[PDB]
Amino acid sequence: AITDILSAKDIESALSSCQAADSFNYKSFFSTVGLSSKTPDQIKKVFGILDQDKSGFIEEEELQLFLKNFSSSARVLTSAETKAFLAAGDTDGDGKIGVEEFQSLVKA
Repeated sequence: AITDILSAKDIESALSSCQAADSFNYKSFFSTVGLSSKTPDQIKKVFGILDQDKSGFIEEEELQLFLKNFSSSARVLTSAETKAFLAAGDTDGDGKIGVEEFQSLVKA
């Protein structure tokens, strides 16, 4: 379950909230989904729900499904979402993201 950590009223309110240059204001950061505003421990628990089968790491292949953990309409990431996420998360890896490299991005 993800509700135990995130909020059903914050997740959907954060999806189409930071998709603009004026949409992500000081207020948008306060009403964020919560992940980016969570403690260094629960975040990793939120990344274990993205992986396909938690084989260890999440390559660009399974990264294109990042829009599946939040929304159920967005097919898969594109030439901007997966890049701005992978190149932003993958820090202690190589062509993929795990846990230590995940929370290091959410907290940002």
